[PDB]
Amino acid sequence: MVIFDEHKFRTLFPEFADPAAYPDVRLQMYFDIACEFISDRDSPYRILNGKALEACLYLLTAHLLSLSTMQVQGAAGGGVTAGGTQGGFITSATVGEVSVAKLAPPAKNGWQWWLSGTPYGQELWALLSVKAVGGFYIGGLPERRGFRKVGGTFW
Amino acid sequence: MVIFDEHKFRTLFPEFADPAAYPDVRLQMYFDIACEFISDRDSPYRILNGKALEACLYLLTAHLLSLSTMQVQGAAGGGVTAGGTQGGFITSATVGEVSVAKLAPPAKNGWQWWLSGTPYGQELWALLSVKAVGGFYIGGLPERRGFRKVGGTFW
Amino acid sequence: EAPLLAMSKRTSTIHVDVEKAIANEDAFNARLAFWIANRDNHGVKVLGTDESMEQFDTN
Amino acid sequence: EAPLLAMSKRTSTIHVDVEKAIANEDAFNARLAFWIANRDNHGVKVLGTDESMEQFDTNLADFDSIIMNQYQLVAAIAKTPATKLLGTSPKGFNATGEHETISYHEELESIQEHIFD
Amino acid sequence: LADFDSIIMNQYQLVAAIAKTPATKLLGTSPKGFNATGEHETISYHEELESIQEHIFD
Amino acid sequence: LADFDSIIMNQYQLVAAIAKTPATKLLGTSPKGFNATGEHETISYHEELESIQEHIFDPLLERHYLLLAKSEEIDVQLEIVWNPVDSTSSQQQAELNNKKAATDEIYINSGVVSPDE
Amino acid sequence: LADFDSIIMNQYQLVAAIAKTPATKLLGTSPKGFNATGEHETISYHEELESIQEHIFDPLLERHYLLLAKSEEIDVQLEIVWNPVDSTSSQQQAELNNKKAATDEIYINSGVVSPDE
Amino acid sequence: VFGVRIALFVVESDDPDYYEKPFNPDGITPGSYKGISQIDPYWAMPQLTAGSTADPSSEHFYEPDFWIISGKKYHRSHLVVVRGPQPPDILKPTYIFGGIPLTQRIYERVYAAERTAN
Amino acid sequence: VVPTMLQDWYNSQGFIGYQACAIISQHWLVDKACSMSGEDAARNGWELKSDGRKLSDEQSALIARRDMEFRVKDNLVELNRFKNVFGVRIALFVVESDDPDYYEKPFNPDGITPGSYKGISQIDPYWAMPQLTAGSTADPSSEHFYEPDFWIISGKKYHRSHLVVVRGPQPPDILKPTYIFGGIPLTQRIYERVYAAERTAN
Amino acid sequence: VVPTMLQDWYNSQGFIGYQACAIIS
Repeated sequence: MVIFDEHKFRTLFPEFADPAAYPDVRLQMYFDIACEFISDRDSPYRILNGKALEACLYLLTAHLLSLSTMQVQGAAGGGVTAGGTQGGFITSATVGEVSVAKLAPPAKNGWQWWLSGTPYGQELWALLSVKAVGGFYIGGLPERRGFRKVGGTFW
Repeated sequence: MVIFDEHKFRTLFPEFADPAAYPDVRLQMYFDIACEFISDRDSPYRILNGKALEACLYLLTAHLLSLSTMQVQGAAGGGVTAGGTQGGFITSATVGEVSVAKLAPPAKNGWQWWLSGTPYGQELWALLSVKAVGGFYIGGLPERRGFRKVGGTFW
Repeated sequence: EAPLLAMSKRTSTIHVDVEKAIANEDAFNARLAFWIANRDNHGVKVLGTDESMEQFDTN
Repeated sequence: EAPLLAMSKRTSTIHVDVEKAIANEDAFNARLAFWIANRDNHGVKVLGTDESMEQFDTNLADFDSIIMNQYQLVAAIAKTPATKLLGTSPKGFNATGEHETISYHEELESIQEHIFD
Repeated sequence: LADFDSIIMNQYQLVAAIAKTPATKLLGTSPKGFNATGEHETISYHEELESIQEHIFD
Repeated sequence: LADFDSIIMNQYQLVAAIAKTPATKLLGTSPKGFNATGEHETISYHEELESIQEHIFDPLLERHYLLLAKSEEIDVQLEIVWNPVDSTSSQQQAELNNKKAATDEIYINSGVVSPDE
Repeated sequence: LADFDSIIMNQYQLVAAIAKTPATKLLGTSPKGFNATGEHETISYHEELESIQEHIFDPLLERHYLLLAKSEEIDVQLEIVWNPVDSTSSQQQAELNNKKAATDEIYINSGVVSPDE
Repeated sequence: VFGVRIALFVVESDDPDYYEKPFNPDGITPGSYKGISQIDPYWAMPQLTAGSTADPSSEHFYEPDFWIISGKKYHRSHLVVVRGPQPPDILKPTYIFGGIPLTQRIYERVYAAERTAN
Repeated sequence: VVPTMLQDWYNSQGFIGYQACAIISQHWLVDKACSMSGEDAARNGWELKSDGRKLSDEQSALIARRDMEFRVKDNLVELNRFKNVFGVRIALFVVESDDPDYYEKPFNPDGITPGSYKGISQIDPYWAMPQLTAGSTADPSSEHFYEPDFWIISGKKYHRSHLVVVRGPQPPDILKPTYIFGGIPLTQRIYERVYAAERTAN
Repeated sequence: VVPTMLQDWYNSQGFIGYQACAIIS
């Protein structure tokens, strides 16, 4: 379990600074929700250990809060439209004479696509990918330690 | 551990010169965050060692700070819009009669795609790629040192 | 010819980006010299993408 | 060349994103050192997408013919049977017989006796 | 791993060659594939090297 | 898994090599692929190693009889002779006895040894 | 499934090895691929291990005959001789008897042993 | 099994320092030979005299003249010692003046054979 | 001319040293190779004939008693074994005399003082030190050239004739001193081949 | 001279100990 405080989240994300706009209980609820996507079991053998794991959880809470404020604010004609507004990465946009076309993320999975939908989720995806190098190895015993080798090593 | 000073950072990135616009604690916090992505454990056997590792870390803090100041400034109507503004590399842009179409980076992974969003991250990615040659060889004992060879080598 | 060719029987190679190895040229060849010195059938060689290793042997 | 190459017979290689590996490079080396230490034919290795981990091995069945052909030639210069020098007949060669025993016991040894005379 | 036996039993045969002692005496039997040890090896060991050791003892 | 048997019965042959004892005695039979055990191994074990063990035993029996005979009331010292160690079958023993009887008959008829010997 | 037989019979051969009993006696026949059981294994089992078991039995029979003879009304102490254990066939037994009879005839004719022996 | 074995012929005499003098065939006191015993190496302690350690030319060099078994020190001549392949002199004390043990010769090879058969 | 690569491949088979030989001799393969060579030759024993038909039975019993007390078979087996292990073995026949400089003069069959033959000893090469005289070093034509006239074992210098020396394959003269005037050791002949065989078996 | 790797490979085969011999027997 990881305890979540308002202060670190608010200084991390200055956009989420108004308590009236973003109550404490809302942030706490989204932290309990984000605990499901990333388990907050802190262990020293985990690749996400300590401050990296807390940063990942905080980034996901920012992701969920951004989706929630998208839904509540809207806006179609002064409120929330029917079926809400969907996330996802804006590949290309055009307002007036201004047009922007951005490179698409290599989202090969629904989780990666949902993460890339928002910039906080993009940072979370980058952190997870950069920590996801190599892999694990389950099972197996030190079989080689019973056989002699060069230089009198592991006789 | 690598200590983060502000003189080197502010002379290296002149756009981050104003303390009022970019406080001390903000830069320190983003350095602590960047330590999570790139481990600052300095060793003489690492591929990233000394000044290369320090430059990599500083470039990552510049990347994070640029994204955060983009979030804070916005701007939609004088503030931050709902859900923030996403990063990524602008492949093509068009303003008025002017149009630009840039080459897309070979972003085969979410970490690389997120790095390509800002030029600080682009420089960091370039440094990582130019340092990534060959690889590592973990395990394996000098078995060849017990067998005689040409010219009386390693009898 | 059979002993002399048997000396150069196996010709394992590696396809590393030479234009990037050029920039360092000392850490890279030091690392590969360490690999060749400690070559064994239990150690594993990490090598990035766009690298193919590949090996030939003679009959 | 057969023992020394047999030492480096198998040359398994793993395709890890090295530019990601350098970023930490301590936990990565620790994890793979743990794998190499507890390598076994029952444990399973997890490695992400865009990762191959190919394996190469060498064929050493033809070294014995070369070795025993050269030792047989050593006996050929020495004018002494390979049974006497190498301790036995070399690989695949016909078992030593009456012809070789009369070629060694009678010919060369009588030459050595006339040298001693 | 079918080709390791040839290497092992060639190197042990070479050990016997150095020792001037039959592989039957050293290794306990003739090595892999090699022709069964016979009258030639018995007269090469029992008569030659042991007479050498005897004139050393003399 | 076809290549495991060769390794197994190479290592058991090596164990026999350490023990200086035939794989027929230790493993119960000759190992896989190896030439069938013969007169060479039979004389290498039955005649050589048993003789080594017997000359190791000889100090023990010598001192035991020195401290048995001389300690008790005797008149003449003692000496030990070792039985042959071949453990050959009944038919081979009968053939051995018949050949020795033929030698005895030849010697007696030629007038070398008396039937008392 | 072609390679399972080698594993199964390699393990049964090791069971026989630990039991110090031939695989012909335990498994009922020689295992897969192994050389046919021969004179070496028959002398290794019939003569060695069974003589060990007979010398293990000897304290039991010796104390039994002590406590039988001396306890009952007897005059002379007792000793035990062990029958040969080869269990050879009837043809082989007849050949054995014929060869022994030839030895007897040779010795009697040469005047070594009387027909009473 | 071990590197060396010691066989001690137990015999009774009036002198409590009997196992101190070199063994003599005349010191019998008839009807005294009670039997023999075999003593494991860890129950014994070889002791080397200065005369048996100072002179390489001596035929008893690095040959334990006494063996402390249970407090008392039995002389070399009184007991019969059987030893292994007799390692060279410079590392003879490293084997406690015994021999090279067949367990040392085959504890790794036996393990390898069993695990491969396993 | 011999090439440089072949020349320094052959030159590298130098004398490893007595300490290295003793350390390597612990291995089973080299021990067995040095052991079951002269031991099998010594197994069958010998017989004594003399000028006469048969030695008198009391003399034969005395000879058997003295041989058992001197453990001749074990000594000669160990002699061959360690002669194979090291390059050279020295056997010194211990005998008592009044003169404290007895082991200085050349050995004489008359200098007995009967009832003085106490036994034999075998001296390892590192416990000895060969000593060469100017007459045994100056003249290549001399039949004792590069043959140690004396052997310092424990301070005193035993003469060559007093002791029996068994040596290996007798290396050539220019590098005979490099072997301490001994022989080529079978441990030096098989410490690499044995390692290769055992590692391949491993 | 003997190499370091062959030298300590041969030197590692020291006396295991009487307790080790008994427990392995």
